[PDB]
Amino acid sequence: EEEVETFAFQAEIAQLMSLIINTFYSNKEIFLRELISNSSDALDKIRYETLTDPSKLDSGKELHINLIPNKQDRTLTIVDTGIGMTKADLINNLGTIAKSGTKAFMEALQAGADISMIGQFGVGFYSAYLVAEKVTVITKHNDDEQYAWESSAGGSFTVRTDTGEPMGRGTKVILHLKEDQTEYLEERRIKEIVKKHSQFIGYPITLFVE
Amino acid sequence: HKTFVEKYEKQIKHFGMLRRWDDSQKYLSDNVHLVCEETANYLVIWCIDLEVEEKCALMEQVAHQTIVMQFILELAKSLKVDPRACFRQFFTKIKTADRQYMEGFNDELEAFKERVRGRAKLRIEKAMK
Repeated sequence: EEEVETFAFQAEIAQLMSLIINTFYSNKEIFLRELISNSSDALDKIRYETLTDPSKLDSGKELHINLIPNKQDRTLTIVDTGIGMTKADLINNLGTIAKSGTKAFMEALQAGADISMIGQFGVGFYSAYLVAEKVTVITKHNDDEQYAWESSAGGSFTVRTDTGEPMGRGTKVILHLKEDQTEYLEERRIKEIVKKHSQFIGYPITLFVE
Repeated sequence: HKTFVEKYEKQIKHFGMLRRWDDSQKYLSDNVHLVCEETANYLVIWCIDLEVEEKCALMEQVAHQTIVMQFILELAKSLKVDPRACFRQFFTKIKTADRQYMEGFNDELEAFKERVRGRAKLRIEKAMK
């Protein structure tokens, strides 16, 4: 038997998610920018740690983001060699911990904002819901084990101990893209978006098309 | 000054609804005409009104935009060069491993919000009693 725990999304997060999922926007590829930008953060963060403690490089000396589409499984996997998050980080940061940015973003929308600033308030993660249906995140932190974080909208998320192959270190996010949003599984589409918003990433990015 | 606000109000108001470093950096690059004192002034005025509306959630973010403008302007002024040419270095020193600069940035931010709260209470008290 596995250890699966279901937690509830904070009020504002649940509300915003419901809005992001039901509201039909135009600029949707923002989700890729948000994720990739957040991926560079994971890398930049591990560096500073390894500078003081080189022993954390045994988890993988490489520092690069990989984009792995899948037209067969209809999934968009994104991998970053950062230090990832712990079980506590996953549960706390992704769901429980309220973000003042989430609250303000909602107010900003009323004041007259845009979707291209969703990650501005710090809510630059759930933007994937604009194109996906169910989010799956697997990460391997140094001072922790391997865990799986998945949520299929609604207002709850599931955290359990990952059984899959060891990842070493890093963040691996597999997006369950919507059946009508397969366009992002296109190499030319992804490459276009990367050369568009992901050109300031000071870390090598590699797309692995089939 | 006055004609500036009545020409880019919608732009400035949209600027205060941000918070990321490189994100706002491009916003300032694309709208280099927004790096002015009036801009920072508007953000205060707006923040004070937001606090009264009990929109303390948005007030916290707008302040993270007011301090940015103030800091950039100060940074540029100290360098004795036009802010429009000295607005990207601020976002550079924010990644710098020197957290002292970042802390200095946070301290003013926290104090700014608290100073705002006092102003908002004085505004309502002057008409309440």
